[PDB]
Amino acid sequence: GNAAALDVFKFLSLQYQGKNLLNWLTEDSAEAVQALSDNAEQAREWRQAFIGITAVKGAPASHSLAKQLYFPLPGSGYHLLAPLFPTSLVHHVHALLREARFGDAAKA
RNA sequence: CUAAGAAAUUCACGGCGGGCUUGAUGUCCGCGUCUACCUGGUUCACUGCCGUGUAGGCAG
Repeated sequence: GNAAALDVFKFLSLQYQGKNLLNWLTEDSAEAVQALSDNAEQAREWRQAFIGITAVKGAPASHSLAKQLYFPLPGSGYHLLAPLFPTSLVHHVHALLREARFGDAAKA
């Protein structure tokens, strides 16, 4: 999203910490609204916003700058495959690599 | 029907200042190298003559 949206994403990630409010932003009414200090209708509208932000909310489409390669079928036509950059996977491999390269274990 | 398909890096520049590397030294004892072979495989594509001839042959 936009970087101003990433500010609200950091706020939501900070709200997830400490209590069980990361899974309890949606699944709670009294403990959520009493801490939020809003009306019950406003609390329901706020819970719907977090439920929508957790969901995808994207129409299925690709772009012209993406890859969309052809794979051949066994004795048949072809299929289009649009490969997506795995971001969580490289973040995990990057965490493992920066752990292996530097730590008190690695430096020791 | 290829993580497909596309692309201008680039302009300019002072690295130089100077210097003692020295003294000293035991390489050394000992040793069985042997046995057996066809340089020819056409291996010297030569030398001279008749013929104007490079054309063609001759003689050793």
